[PDB]
Amino acid sequence: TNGKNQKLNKSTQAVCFNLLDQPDSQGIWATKLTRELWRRGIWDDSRTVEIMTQAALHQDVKIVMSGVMFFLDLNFSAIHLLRDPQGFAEKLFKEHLSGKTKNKFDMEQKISLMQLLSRLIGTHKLIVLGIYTFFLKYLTPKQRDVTRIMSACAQACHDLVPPEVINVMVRKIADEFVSDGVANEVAAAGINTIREICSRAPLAIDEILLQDLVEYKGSKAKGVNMAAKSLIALYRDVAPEMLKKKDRGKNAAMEVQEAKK
Amino acid sequence: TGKKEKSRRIREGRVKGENFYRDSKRVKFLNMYTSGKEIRNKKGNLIRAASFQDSTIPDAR
Amino acid sequence: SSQVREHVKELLKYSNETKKRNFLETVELQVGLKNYDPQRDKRFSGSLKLPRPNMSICIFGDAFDVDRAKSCGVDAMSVDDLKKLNKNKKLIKKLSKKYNAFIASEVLIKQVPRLLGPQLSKAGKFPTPVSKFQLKKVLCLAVAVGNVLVNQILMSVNFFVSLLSLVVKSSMGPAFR
RNA sequence: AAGCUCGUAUCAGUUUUAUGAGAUUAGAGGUUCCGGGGUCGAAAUGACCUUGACCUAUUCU
RNA sequence: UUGACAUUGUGAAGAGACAUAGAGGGUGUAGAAUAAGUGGGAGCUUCGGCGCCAGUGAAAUACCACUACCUUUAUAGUUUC
RNA sequence: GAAGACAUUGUCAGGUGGGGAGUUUCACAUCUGUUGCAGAUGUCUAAGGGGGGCUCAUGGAGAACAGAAAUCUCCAGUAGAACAAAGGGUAAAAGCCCCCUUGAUUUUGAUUUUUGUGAAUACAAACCAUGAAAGU
Repeated sequence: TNGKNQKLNKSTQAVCFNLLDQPDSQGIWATKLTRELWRRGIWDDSRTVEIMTQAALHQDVKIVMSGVMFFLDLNFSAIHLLRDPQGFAEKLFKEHLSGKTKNKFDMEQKISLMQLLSRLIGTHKLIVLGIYTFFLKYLTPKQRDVTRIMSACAQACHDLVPPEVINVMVRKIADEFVSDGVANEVAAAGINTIREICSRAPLAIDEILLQDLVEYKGSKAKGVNMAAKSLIALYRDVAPEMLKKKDRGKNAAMEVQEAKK
Repeated sequence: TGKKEKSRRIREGRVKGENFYRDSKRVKFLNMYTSGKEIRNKKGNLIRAASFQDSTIPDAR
Repeated sequence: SSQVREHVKELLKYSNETKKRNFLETVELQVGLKNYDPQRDKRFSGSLKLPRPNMSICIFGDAFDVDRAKSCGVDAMSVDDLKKLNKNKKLIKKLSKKYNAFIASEVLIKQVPRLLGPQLSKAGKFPTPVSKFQLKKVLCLAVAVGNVLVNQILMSVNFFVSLLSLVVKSSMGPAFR
């Protein structure tokens, strides 16, 4: 209350560390407690975020989840007290999802791991390049709760990554969501999750498919029209030469006419 | 001052008869025992018919 | 103002009091002001600048660029002067840490993250195409402005307040507020 | 009700004349790589086993 | 019912704070070691102990500046209890 | 005897006080809660001008891989197409493509919708775009 009893906090963080070592489940009482104290603002310190990092890097599922939900809660200020976020994300993606393919986590937990990885990556300009092929298995409309997965796909995109590994993603989505015969919600979800990719990685889809997607402006369904207008207004301010003359809306065209001579 | 509905609503977080007792939902239930009644003017003629006595022939398609 | 001139004059005289440590003392400006909280993302970034960093740059390039910049007095590299380096993290980190900055051709800023990916992006010296003062987490911010030119100090100060005590310093000299 | 500009001819509960205005795949099989059971597997993205959902050919407009 | 003022005078001893002047500090792991952090860089040298070049580490140590926190030393006075 | 600068007493200021008084009775849709909700994010809230060229939807016949749908050629086709889902209007266009521009510009008054504006409407002077031009 008055002043932070460092002699006490530093002592009762050591027991959390020495609980998380015991690999059965006993770090539950460290994670559940450190989350409470962070929420009450009593343990705002660099020493504590390491505990939840180690929990996220643990083998027990209910401890890993406590760590992941701590670092989630859009993320919290604890990211700004990490020691190496890039190596953290690399170790997570290597241990849990891809490395051994132990298949311990269910889909509801895999999605929460994906959310954390993508939201760290987009925020801190990280580079892993395995993410973008791991998503492709799950990017199918016949898959369980894909609107969460594709909303994290965009969150791992940058201005500073090779756009080919995102081109393959966009061409998977385009092949499987805005193809022939697909439904209105499916096509609208595809276009909406592509334009919010291109808002971070603009040169990740080329003009030839950009035009194929702005085809769907006057689509009579009111989902695909609202979606295509967003892509058009996105590339009207960024790369309006990829768009055709029909779409450059009275100022992009005037800016191009003066700057083309 | 602490015993005021204003202060109660402030410290906690509309219908006639909401107190420390008897929230919204409860007042409506307890009004059922009374106001299945028939409204009239001063000379005497129906303004608002009683509940479940509207007396209008609908379009039954 | 010319209250900068009296400061810089006997800084240049301190130039000739403890003369030489057999190098050249660069000039620096340290910014101190209050009223902002960087733990919230109040971020700033601006690169509208022009020095003498004992220029040590490493350009990656092609045949068209390596024999362009063999002149110039510059360290240069092939693409497979980089391809045959990924096997050793501390090796690819030592070159990371060697040079003050990095540049590369317009072709190789698609391939450089596959090779020098984790490094060279958090370090804040990622290359830039050819043919900074980031408010990351702290209130403290120092920038190297020049060498042993009073104009440059004000030139940078107006830009910093443009973006938003002031101190000027040399390698071992004192502080002048 | 009290009046005041003046006493034209304009008016009219009327007429005349012209003229406009959804559910069905049983029958075949492929997948779920998040649902995995089965003899087996130090070890295995298997022989096959079913729950399935999936892509299908049907019917009305 | 609890607080302030007044009635309300004569004495004493203690604790806390304003306000200045100071003084020092940092173990998750690895690393010689207990790394706030940031920025300049490869000696002022009593020693050339050393700083650079050498690991290990997100971050590298001399030398000199910046501006964050933490803990303590003294009472011109200031007051409160 | 006790007690003592406290209690008390006086004035202010918070709290309690039905004991008592007076009185009333614009949008599809991933992201947090109540139940299948009101709320929070982000996401739509929209290219007009004047010149030229050309006809659309659909069907039939026909061509290696090529099939009901990939590209090509011919015939029919008053609109069955498109123009922000059974409706009016539009076919050398009011539609698609192409060329040039950005009159979606200022000043002076007039009319309808409407006393308040805005909206649309025509009207003249200038700067302008367009086409060879009429003219817009």
